[PDB]
Amino acid sequence: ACVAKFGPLPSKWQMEPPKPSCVNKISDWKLKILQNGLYIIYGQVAPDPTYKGFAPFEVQLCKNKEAIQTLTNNSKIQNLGGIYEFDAGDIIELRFNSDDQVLKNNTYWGIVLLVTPQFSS
Amino acid sequence: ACVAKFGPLPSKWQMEPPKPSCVNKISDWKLKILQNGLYIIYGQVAPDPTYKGFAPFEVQLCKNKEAIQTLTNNSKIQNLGGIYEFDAGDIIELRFNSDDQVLKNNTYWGIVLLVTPQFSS
Amino acid sequence: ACVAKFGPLPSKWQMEPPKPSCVNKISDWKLKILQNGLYIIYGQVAPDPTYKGFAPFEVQLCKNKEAIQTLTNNSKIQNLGGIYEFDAGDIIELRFNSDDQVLKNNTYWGIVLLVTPQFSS
Repeated sequence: ACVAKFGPLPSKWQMEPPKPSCVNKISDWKLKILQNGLYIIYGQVAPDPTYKGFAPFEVQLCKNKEAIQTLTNNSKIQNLGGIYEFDAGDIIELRFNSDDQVLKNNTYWGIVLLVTPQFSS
Repeated sequence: ACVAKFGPLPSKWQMEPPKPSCVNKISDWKLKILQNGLYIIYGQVAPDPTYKGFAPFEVQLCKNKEAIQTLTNNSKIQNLGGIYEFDAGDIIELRFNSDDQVLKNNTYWGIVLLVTPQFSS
Repeated sequence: ACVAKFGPLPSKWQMEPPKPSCVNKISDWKLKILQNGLYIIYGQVAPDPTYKGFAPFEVQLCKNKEAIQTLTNNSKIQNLGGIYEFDAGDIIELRFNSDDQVLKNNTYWGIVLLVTPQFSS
């Protein structure tokens, strides 16, 4: 298999196998797809109920800097999930309207390679 | 593989294999996760269009007594699905605002173990 | 494995393997389930931002002519995904409120057979 998870802090990128064929970590919360195919994304976003800043609550799962999912409920932990066809070179990341509006010690996301069809490239 | 389905009535828990490593049935609509890992949940909730009771329509998929999904549309059969990381000991159940507001003979839910990453424990 | 994808145009049905055990193509955007089991559906719906017709924007994923998902946002590409238990003979299709309100050259859907439990038949 090929799976990866970022977080929750203090854990960073956890890849199985450690140098997987399907993805490459770029930086915290961000990876690059290496293998064309169908991927399942999962995750958990934990709002900080004591947030004291300016930003509306919003967490975005992004593909090449564009939000493919947006989570906007600040009252509960929200789970995310999806199935997507990705191309080699696609950049996938979880982005926060403010770092301070989530509990990073209870927030994570990951990815599982499901299949690699010829039609995905 | 490791898969389980409850219902629709009169079927109860259907586990494959019959004593699976990944989950244990507890009672109708309720199971316990035995193996840390990534699970896909699926299901179908069929409202009873002749319900005559007091409760608003709501069906909850719950993890340790907390709703991780809520279905509130009483006009159509609703499908549920999700991908989740669960821990051994987690209790997963489908809960109804009223037993009488769903057609249990057309309502079911189940679970499929997808992968068991080291990072899930 | 057993996977299929329709589109985006000019690609039509792409099945792997080419004559798969699990599904049979019927016509553009439409297939028939041959094997009882749990399937993951995925897809992408690209609205045409220059649509000049009469219909409200709506794209339906249908099972036996009934919409199991509806996509109604004309402002962005929308991804679809779901996990479903299907029966042999079920007809699955993507249906548009108007052919002219989507960009068929950037719209596709597909299916992956996940497992074939005895309880699915």
